[PDB]
Amino acid sequence: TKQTARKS
Amino acid sequence: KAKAPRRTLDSYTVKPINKTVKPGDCVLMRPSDPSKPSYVAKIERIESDGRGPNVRVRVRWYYRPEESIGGRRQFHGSKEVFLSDHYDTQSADTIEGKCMVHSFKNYTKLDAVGNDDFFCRFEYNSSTGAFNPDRVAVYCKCEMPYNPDDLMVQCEGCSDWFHPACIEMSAEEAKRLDHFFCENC
Ligand SMILES: [Zn+2]
Ligand SMILES: [Zn+2]
Repeated sequence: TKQTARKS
Repeated sequence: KAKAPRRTLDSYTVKPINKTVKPGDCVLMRPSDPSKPSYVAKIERIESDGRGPNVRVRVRWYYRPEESIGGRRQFHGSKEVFLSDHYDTQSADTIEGKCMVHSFKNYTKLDAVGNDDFFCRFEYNSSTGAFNPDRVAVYCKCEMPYNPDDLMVQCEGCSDWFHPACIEMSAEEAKRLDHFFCENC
């Protein structure tokens, strides 16, 4: 699986 | 008073900004529409005008997909920008904060993405609307370029990657993934 998760 | 000479600065720090910037750094600059999102820029030069006095910053513009001629598209990342033909000079006090424009590759490798992190895979032309490169890699049956925001999954014969929604599959499907085979196989 491919993903870059954005959290801030 | 009388005025001091003009000087190109190694670095500049602003009390309102509270952060110190140098050439080569990427910054967010307030657009004249305050509600509007920040411009992303790369600092080519910082200079002080003795007359004001004030500090001027020579910036090369990073365009957002929605600022591009083509407009935003599906495969365009949220934090995606294009390095552009466009140069300008702005006030030093229009800078809200520093930011980072990563390589597409390095952005993909990022563990977590904050509002500071961006990526670039495209050079851009402001007048013509040309892109460099004119095309990149494509995936799935939609045969579209990759959006790092979205989730894809790999397989065997294809060993390609797929959006679940593109093939009936669940977002939830691939978590419980023993493994993947697709019809083309
Ligand atoms: Zn396959
Ligand atoms: Zn797809």
